[PDB]
Amino acid sequence: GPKPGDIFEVELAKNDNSLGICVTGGVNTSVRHGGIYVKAVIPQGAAESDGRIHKGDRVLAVNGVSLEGATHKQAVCTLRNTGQVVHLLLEKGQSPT
Ligand SMILES: *CC(=O)Nc1ccc(/N=N/c2ccc(NC(=O)C*)c(S(=O)(=O)O)c2)cc1S(=O)(=O)O
Repeated sequence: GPKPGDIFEVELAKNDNSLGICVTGGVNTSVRHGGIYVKAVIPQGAAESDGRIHKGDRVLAVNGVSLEGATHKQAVCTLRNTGQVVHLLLEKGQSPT
């Protein structure tokens, strides 16, 4: 799989055009790599069931848009204003940085 600090792309179906995942960080605030960290993944959802996502990993860009520096609210707004499948780069947030 992707190594710690390795950038990987994943495609996830937003599932019934609505997702409702959660995040934290963004504005380079307290969280280690300043990124959006996946604060919570709902179970039974696309993110969980597809397994391209887990808590602790961080989102880099959403649909191309460099999301780093974007706020935690803007993070999810950006995940909303996607198409059917969400293309978004993650970086492993396992890395104790
Ligand atoms: C999921 C969780 O634990 N916390 C959470 C979830 C969602 C939000 N804010 N969502 C949101 C969605 C859309 C927009 N604007 C658009 O036009 C796309 C906004 S904004 O306008 O406020 O940027 C926000 C917040 C939170 S929080 O953890 O309570 O911040």
